[PDB]
Amino acid sequence: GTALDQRPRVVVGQRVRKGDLLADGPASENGFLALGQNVLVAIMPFDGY
Amino acid sequence: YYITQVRKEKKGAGLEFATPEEALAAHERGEVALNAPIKVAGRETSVGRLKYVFANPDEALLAVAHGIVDLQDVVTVRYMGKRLETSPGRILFARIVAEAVEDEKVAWELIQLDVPQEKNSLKDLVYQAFLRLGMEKTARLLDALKYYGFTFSTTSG
Amino acid sequence: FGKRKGEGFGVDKREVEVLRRAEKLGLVTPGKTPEEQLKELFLQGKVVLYDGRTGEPIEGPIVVGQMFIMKLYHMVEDKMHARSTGPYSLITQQPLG
Amino acid sequence: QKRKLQVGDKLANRHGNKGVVAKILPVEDMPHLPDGTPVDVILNPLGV
Amino acid sequence: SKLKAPVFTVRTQGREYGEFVLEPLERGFGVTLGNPLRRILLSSIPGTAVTSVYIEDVLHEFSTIPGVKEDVVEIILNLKELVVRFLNPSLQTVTLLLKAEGPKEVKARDFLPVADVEIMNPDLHIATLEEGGRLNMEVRVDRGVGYVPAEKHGIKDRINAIPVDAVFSPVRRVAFQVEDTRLGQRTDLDKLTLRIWTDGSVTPLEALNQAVEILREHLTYFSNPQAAAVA
Amino acid sequence: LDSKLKAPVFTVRTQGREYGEFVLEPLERGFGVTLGNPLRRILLSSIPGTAVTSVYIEDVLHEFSTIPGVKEDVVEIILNLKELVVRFLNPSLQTVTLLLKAEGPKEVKARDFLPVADVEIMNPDLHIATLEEGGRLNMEVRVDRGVGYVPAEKHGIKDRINAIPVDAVFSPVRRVAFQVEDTRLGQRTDLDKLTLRIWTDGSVTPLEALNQAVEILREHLTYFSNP
Amino acid sequence: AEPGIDKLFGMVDSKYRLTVVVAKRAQQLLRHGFKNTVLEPEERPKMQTLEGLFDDPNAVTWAMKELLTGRLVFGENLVPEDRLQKEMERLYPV
DNA sequence: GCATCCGTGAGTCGAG
Ligand SMILES: [Mg+2]
Ligand SMILES: [Mg+2]
Repeated sequence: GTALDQRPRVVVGQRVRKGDLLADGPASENGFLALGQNVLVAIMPFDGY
Repeated sequence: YYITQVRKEKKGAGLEFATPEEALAAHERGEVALNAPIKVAGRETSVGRLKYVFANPDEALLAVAHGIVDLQDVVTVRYMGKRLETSPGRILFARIVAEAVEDEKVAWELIQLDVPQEKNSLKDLVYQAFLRLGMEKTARLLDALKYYGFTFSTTSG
Repeated sequence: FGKRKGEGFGVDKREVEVLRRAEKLGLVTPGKTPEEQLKELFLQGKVVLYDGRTGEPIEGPIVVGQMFIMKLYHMVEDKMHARSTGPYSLITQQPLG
Repeated sequence: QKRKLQVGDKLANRHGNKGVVAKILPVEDMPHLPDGTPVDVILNPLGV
Repeated sequence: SKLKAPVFTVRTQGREYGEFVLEPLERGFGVTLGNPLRRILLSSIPGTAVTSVYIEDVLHEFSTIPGVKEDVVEIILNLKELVVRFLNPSLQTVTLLLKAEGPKEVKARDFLPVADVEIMNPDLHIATLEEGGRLNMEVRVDRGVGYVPAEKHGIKDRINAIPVDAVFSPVRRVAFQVEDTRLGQRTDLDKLTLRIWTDGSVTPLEALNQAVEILREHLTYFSNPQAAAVA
Repeated sequence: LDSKLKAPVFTVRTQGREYGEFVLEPLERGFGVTLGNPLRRILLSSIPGTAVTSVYIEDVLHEFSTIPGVKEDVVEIILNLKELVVRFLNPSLQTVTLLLKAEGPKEVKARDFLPVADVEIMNPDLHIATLEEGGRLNMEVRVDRGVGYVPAEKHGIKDRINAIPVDAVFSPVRRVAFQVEDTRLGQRTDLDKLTLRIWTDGSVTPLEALNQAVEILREHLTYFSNP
Repeated sequence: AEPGIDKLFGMVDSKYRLTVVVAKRAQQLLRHGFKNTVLEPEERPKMQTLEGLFDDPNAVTWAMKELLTGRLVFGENLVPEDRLQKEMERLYPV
């Protein structure tokens, strides 16, 4: 049930060699595997939450 | 546990002193730590116990509020017609139990004041409170310990 | 930090309190300048943190940093269910699962 | 449907730390750096 | 031995950033004054945000426009960051019109100008349009306070309109600095500094002023005590 | 988007001059602690009060010395002097020196202090010291107007060479505790309910105390006016 | 915890007897429309609504409080069933 | 008395 969609990473006229990235797949950022977000975390107890 | 633990410092290092004023002066020079063990007049004590002496819990915690001393500093406080050497944190714990169960004498009896609170001591507290004060007041005590436990665990760092 | 010093802001009082605390914790070497001790903490991966409700600092320095976290496919929107009355089985005449 | 994050959803890192979001605080409640930068997630140390 | 009204210093860079200093203050009042304002600044300061979007030949958010590289989800994502300043205090809503085509990169400037409306970030990218790629939009921006999700308001001007999540608060960041100061023989006095970054829609100082007004007006709420009938 | 807000209802519950509870609901999200913390700081720290700064006792060299003829040591009497609640009826009066002289088999209470112009003792039944046969107590206590809590080592004030500096508790407010509970108006469940609790010594009432607190805060908000 | 639960557990030889007592009493109150309550108006349990305070709709709460007031008599073989039914119907119509 | 054969057991909710 997850949405699998590709998005184009290039632009008109751009020169590309063999193997260059064209469209970014699902769960992928600029050819790198993206399973989630990079968030800024603090490790402390908070009010029992 | 974080509020009920007392500091042990290495700077004073068991020095001997004749009169308390000598010790106060020594600490003032930065020669002796506040919570470091020393012997004044031959009986062991700390600079903190001499320097700050509170007439009641409210005053003590008021001093903690103004940044005079912390909850982990050993100090002298007058509680229930008794002169106590202990931390303001432990006074606070005691007052939490007391306010929770709405009985001050019984509360004072249940607590072990001179040890830091942990799983076993708190367990024994819950049981004794169950026996003496019954399940309703024990539930209230539980809720209280939850509240302050979390609240203090947060800012503990 | 250096940016902050250039911006014309010295050490905060709260940072002083926290530095006293960390100094007692044996985290930083006593006698150093506040900047030196803040660098000492930052190197251990810890920073000074202010509670948003109060404005007072967390008594200790806290470990803060970027972490990679994923959202797993077990989502409450899928799992929540409740029923008063509904369909019943054929033979057993009991509620369906 | 476009699903935002909500209380009850499951988050995890790559190291085996897993948990459910129990609270979404407004930005002003969140612990922040001296320069005013709030943090996204507050993990519990007890999990380590 | 009673402290009195402190000097109030004001520093500014553009409509974006500002610093506000109050010194000297009594001990601890650096926080007492500093923190509440931060909370009010970060939350309750009114502002502008885009509450709706209609594109021609687009039925919903999940669809892609021919000639346009960005998907509608991304286009709306870009539209979220649009900063719209209202010159008129009485103006509650504005519908920006955009019409563009051909090879080009459609930016925020391309919106047709309206009276008493200024885009504070004209360089903001919206879409990348290809040859023959045609984009036509009508966006709805409103005055609001706080963060109101698209699911909550559901604002639509027409049938094919797409409700958009709106962050109204013009305030981007608020920090406050308490530094040690002194007056005469007094020591350990507080010197407060409020650092404020906004989106330019409203300036830091305006925000600070209406936030102060908020705190005062909230302090008003104690003026009429009432007996508890619990007994 | 379009928002409606009703002005909260201020609820007061008071037992004597020693205590009160204060409930403000409903409040907008986050505003529970927004008003709550500042008032706490202001209440404890800045509210005007009176304390015993310095005490001189005849034939007593220092604080830890013992008094022959009296059971309590000097320290225990200083403590008892810290709990003395003194009220200044005249706003002009910044300081008083209270004298007390007694001897023989008698237990000295706060009543025994010789009355002073426009100076009211709120707790005259407060225990100071007990004296046996042959015991004598001659003392003068220095009472100043001030704010908050100042340790003895901080002011260090002495009228006499044998005068002992006392930790001065000025604050008429003994404790402030506030809690914010989630309550609902109609559809929204998060709206803040502020419950405030204040302890005093009786010199200034909690309601008076809180009113003073909100005034101090409001005045500070006017400090953002002129550059 | 239910208010004065310890006292209630004190009143009875077995906890389940307390349970039965409270349940039955609550059913009585529901059936007779609360008219048969042993509680004075000032002792009535209150539910706090939008308008103001009102009567607590919950029968069990009532029964527990009534039980706490000592104004109830509980035990086996007090009166024959149909008799109790008819009498309660007499004093408090439904 | 002691090896050997045949039948009957082997966690819970959830989704599937
Ligand atoms: Mg002292
Ligand atoms: Mg004991």
